[PDB]
Amino acid sequence: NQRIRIRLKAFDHRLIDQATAEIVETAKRTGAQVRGPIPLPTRKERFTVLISPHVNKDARDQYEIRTHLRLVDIVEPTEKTVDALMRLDLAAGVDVQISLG
Amino acid sequence: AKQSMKAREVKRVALADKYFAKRAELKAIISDVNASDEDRWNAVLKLQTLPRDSSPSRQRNRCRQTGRPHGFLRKFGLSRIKVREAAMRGEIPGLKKASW
Amino acid sequence: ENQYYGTGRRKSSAARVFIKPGNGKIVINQRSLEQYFGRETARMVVRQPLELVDMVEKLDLYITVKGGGISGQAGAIRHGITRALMEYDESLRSELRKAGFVTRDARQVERKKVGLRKARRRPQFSKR
Amino acid sequence: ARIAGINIPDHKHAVIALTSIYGVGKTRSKAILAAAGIAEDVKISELSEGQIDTLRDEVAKFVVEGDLRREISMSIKRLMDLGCYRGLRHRRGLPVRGQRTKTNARTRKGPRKPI
Amino acid sequence: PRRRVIGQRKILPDPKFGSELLAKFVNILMVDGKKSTAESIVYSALETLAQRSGKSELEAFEVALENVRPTVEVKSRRVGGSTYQVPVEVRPVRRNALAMRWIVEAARKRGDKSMALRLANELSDAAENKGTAVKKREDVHRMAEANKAFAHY
Amino acid sequence: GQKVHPNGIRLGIVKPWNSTWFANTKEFADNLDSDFKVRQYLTKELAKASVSRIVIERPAKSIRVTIHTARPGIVIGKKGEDVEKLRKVVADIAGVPAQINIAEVRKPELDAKLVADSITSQLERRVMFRRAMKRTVQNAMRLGAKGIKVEVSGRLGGAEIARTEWYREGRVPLHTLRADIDYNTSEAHTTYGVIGVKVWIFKGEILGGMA
Amino acid sequence: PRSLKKGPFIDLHLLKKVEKAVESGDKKPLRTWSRRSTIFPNMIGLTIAVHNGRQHVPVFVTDEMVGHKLGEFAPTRTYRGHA
RNA sequence: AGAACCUUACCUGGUCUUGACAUCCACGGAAGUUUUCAGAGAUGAGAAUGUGCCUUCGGGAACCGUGAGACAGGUGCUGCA
RNA sequence: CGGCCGGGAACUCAAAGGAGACUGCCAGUGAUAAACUGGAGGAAGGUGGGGAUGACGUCAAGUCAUCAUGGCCCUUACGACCAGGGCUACACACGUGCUACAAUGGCGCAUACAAAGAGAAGCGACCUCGCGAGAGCAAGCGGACCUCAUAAAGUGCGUCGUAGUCCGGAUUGGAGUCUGCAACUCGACUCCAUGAAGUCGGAAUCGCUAGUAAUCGUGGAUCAGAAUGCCACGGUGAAUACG
Ligand SMILES: [Mg+2]
Ligand SMILES: [Mg+2]
Ligand SMILES: [Mg+2]
Ligand SMILES: [Mg+2]
Ligand SMILES: [Mg+2]
Ligand SMILES: [Mg+2]
Ligand SMILES: [Mg+2]
Ligand SMILES: [Mg+2]
Ligand SMILES: [Mg+2]
Ligand SMILES: [Mg+2]
Ligand SMILES: [Mg+2]
Ligand SMILES: [Mg+2]
Ligand SMILES: [Mg+2]
Ligand SMILES: [Mg+2]
Ligand SMILES: [Mg+2]
Ligand SMILES: [Mg+2]
Ligand SMILES: [Mg+2]
Ligand SMILES: [Mg+2]
Ligand SMILES: [Mg+2]
Ligand SMILES: [Mg+2]
Ligand SMILES: [Mg+2]
Ligand SMILES: [Mg+2]
Ligand SMILES: [Mg+2]
Ligand SMILES: [Mg+2]
Ligand SMILES: [Mg+2]
Ligand SMILES: [Mg+2]
Ligand SMILES: [Mg+2]
Ligand SMILES: [Mg+2]
Ligand SMILES: [Mg+2]
Ligand SMILES: [Mg+2]
Ligand SMILES: [Mg+2]
Ligand SMILES: [Mg+2]
Repeated sequence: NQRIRIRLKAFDHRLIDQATAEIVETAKRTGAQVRGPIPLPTRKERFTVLISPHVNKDARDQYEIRTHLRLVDIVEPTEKTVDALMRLDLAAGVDVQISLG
Repeated sequence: AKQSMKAREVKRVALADKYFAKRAELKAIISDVNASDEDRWNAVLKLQTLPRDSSPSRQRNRCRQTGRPHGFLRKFGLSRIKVREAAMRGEIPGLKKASW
Repeated sequence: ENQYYGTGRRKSSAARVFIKPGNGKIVINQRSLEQYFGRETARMVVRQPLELVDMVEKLDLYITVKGGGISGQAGAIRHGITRALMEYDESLRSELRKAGFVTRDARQVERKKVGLRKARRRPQFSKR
Repeated sequence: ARIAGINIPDHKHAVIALTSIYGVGKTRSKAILAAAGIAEDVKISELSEGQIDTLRDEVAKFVVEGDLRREISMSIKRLMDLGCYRGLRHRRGLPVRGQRTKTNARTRKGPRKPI
Repeated sequence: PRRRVIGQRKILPDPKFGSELLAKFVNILMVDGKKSTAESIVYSALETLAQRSGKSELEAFEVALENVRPTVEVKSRRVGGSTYQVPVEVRPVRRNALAMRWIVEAARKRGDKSMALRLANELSDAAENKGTAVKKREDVHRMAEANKAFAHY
Repeated sequence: GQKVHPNGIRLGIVKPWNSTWFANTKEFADNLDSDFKVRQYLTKELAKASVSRIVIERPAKSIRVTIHTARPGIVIGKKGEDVEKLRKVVADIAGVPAQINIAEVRKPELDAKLVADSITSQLERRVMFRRAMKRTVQNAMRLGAKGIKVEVSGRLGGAEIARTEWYREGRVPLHTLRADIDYNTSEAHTTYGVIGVKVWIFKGEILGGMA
Repeated sequence: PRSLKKGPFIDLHLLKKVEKAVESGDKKPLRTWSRRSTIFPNMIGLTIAVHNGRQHVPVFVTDEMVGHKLGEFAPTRTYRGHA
């Protein structure tokens, strides 16, 4: 059976690692073998905006939206493991994309 | 900006989506390499007949909360001032003052 | 043998140095030192640590480097060789420290700052 | 040393020496030399007249000198007589390709004259 | 500065001869951080200078520096309402720095075809005391001896 | 001079975001626009319900709005009717289905937004600015604020020339990032223009952070 | 310049006006606001009043004008000197 | 943090007046889609295609047009309210 | 003969959590002090480097044209729609940048080393055609995977030999490509041809204390197309501080 990969994306480090811990621990408990987590490189957008409504070109604010990525690979899935994963709900605002094979 | 300007933007978007297919096909036949020259001429004439505002290059992005025609940011859809306001109020998720 | 290993970093460069006793061969990134460093200053900088320990011709060092440029990679290699030699003996500490090769130069490019055309250069000021 | 009336320098590598001709740039000079079959580096010295005559044929292919000057002047005259905007700009001695005129147009306006 | 706390920037000896004087000379000749080309020019100039002179590989350089080294210079000073020119003795580090700077200037202000040739000819002329840098040193010393009367202030 | 927004500088350190969801570039702006519309509607509809904070989360293809208010009974209505109508119209605004939760703020006098709203309402309802701001600090310190500062500004009492005045009790360290400083603002539209009121409330420091 | 593969541009309204006028031999100046249309050989001899933004200026189309734009024969800025 | 048109706030000329943009009221038609002509376009004349959804079958909702009003609209002045 | 593929979690790296640096130790100075200088050890030594952070207040500073608002003013018009023009003019002055004035260089050939980012009405590979801008077909990629995307300066070899030049690229004519309803006023880029001024710049004046100045390339926002500006990334990398 092909392994199932779970890519978790979030704007928070602690929240994404909490969800990842939940997933990996569940997988270990339900008799699955899991090769994770892998901390993939985190994107960091940047934005620079004038804070002065008129002129004052040198007054600026730089902001950032850091996007964290975690990869959990579950090799050799079982129906029991998959059902446990299904019935486990993850913290909101954390995106999860599942690639299959 | 003026309510009339914002309404004008809405009208332009409406027309642009309305004539998308015709604009695309007419442009295709106009620029087709192996096309009848007479057909290409007819297609050019039809494209000229089509409404000006239908063109998707005649619409300008404007701040979705005020309408400011300058300083737009596609990521948020707002201008600099409103972006700063929302960022401080913590309504834009993830946005934070950063230093490196 | 023991393949005494040392990592070295300079500017934005990273070099992994493996030391093994034998001849005095230096292969960098599957290339020779002469081919890799057309700059004789860089070649001398890579030679420096082996000369001070005086164990140059008796050690074969393989080095793999990434990042930075000529001088950054040369410095990373030198620092890695210092650490690997330390791994090899640990007696050399006094000599290499007194030479100054053990320290990891922390100098880095400063970030471009708002209002300044460069890291510290400011736009020309007209009085009137 | 004589190509369409010009005294090609006899001490400069051929292609660069051939660049002297009004109408033969470096690209056309290379093209002419390659078509004739002469090395670019060899100067006019050590070039027999026969090679010079082959170069004369190759140069004769291109429109160079008085004829080219004539073509350029006649094109400008055509624009001016036609009465177009470009003609008006060529008649007022101001930038004709849409460069700014409020300042930094001295190349066309000529050296500055005070008020 | 105001705090009067300055730490000298340690330099590294030149790779070929191991002379900090040569390293400083290379730095002074450098432009736009092109150390590779400045070091190449300095090495070539030293080679041709050694051949021309007929001496060791660093002693000609030392002779030229000895001949262009200034002992004293003038500092503008305002002591008693008068704009005095006080001749001050310069410390040896500044002596060497000024000597090298003048040599590089004189070389850059020559007519020869290449920088290595200009530097070699300038070093030879300085060694024989007939060049621009040595003329500048003599002018400075003459100016100082002229106003020796204001040595205190 | 000009000072950084306290909540803005402290976001991610000791303060949570009001909006907490993930979205790719294809829908980030749409989510922000829907958020703005929903918050505007809810704030106006609940202007008289003492709403302190509207937290919008976007679980999957749904939107959960949590309204922090000091008057839960008014917002809820008899057996949930008012919550139901608010949800039914928030679902319209958002497009996706909506759910509404209500969080009571136990001690409103320690809430910056509620304090600012009270002061603004009093000013519009014709009260002495000094009396109003002094009364809010006293109440805040009574309820136990580690520190509080109120700043009223602009044509106080109908004066022709606008002036700024501010009271401050306790300690309000605005340069200490680990400090918990709940800051908010309000504008009073009175017969002689807009009067701005800024309120800082310092309620202790946070060492572990916990973001 | 406009790409060769697309052809020379002309506005349909001007095309139709010139076609009708040339076929019927009319000599009334064609009052047009299209300064972007290209002068085609079929228009030679006709008088076209191209708008400069204030008033239409008559231009007698001629053989030498083929290929140019109509707008290139209607200066829009009046410059008569500073001093 | 980016004027060919659009932006656009300026000028010429052509146009509209409860209005480009809203809430309310009444009447009449689902909207919508396809083509012809006049005009620079804005709009005007038309023509085919058009009977959507709840429907307590009383009719409603959305949508469009018409008509009168309250009102809309103002990038118009005062940053010395 | 490519980490490519079996294979290994060693190493670079990728994040997340922690340790570490505090005049802590030694010697000297100093008032039995604060504090300062030097040394050891250490990756770093005295705020290790850089940034965010801007007290009470001054300038009735700037913004009624982002927005909100009091008072005023218009209501078949100072409101609204459309096409063309203008914001791009040009005798002149001031400010900010780019390019050079050459040989520490120009041109030609071969060759090496980065970092940080962006991408779905998007980035667009390979192959074919075009001198070139690009075109046709079209893989892959919501991306440590695919593309943008060959970094340049450097190094090696040749030539140029101090010229207004094989420096300089302005201007200008012809012919083109792309975006776009449409490049005349008024785009960008390509090719061919022309090769202005300029040979280091008065009084005066600006920036900068180290990975800084200087020099060389790269990316992004805005954007159908349109940076020598703005914001970021790295490569090479100094002089001086007596006072
Ligand atoms: Mg990415
Ligand atoms: Mg408005
Ligand atoms: Mg646009
Ligand atoms: Mg030490
Ligand atoms: Mg221009
Ligand atoms: Mg500030
Ligand atoms: Mg315009
Ligand atoms: Mg009018
Ligand atoms: Mg003011
Ligand atoms: Mg104000
Ligand atoms: Mg004022
Ligand atoms: Mg006034
Ligand atoms: Mg120490
Ligand atoms: Mg501080
Ligand atoms: Mg008005
Ligand atoms: Mg217009
Ligand atoms: Mg302008
Ligand atoms: Mg420059
Ligand atoms: Mg050369
Ligand atoms: Mg060049
Ligand atoms: Mg590139
Ligand atoms: Mg080279
Ligand atoms: Mg050249
Ligand atoms: Mg050329
Ligand atoms: Mg001259
Ligand atoms: Mg010269
Ligand atoms: Mg210079
Ligand atoms: Mg300093
Ligand atoms: Mg640059
Ligand atoms: Mg971009
Ligand atoms: Mg662009
Ligand atoms: Mg840099």
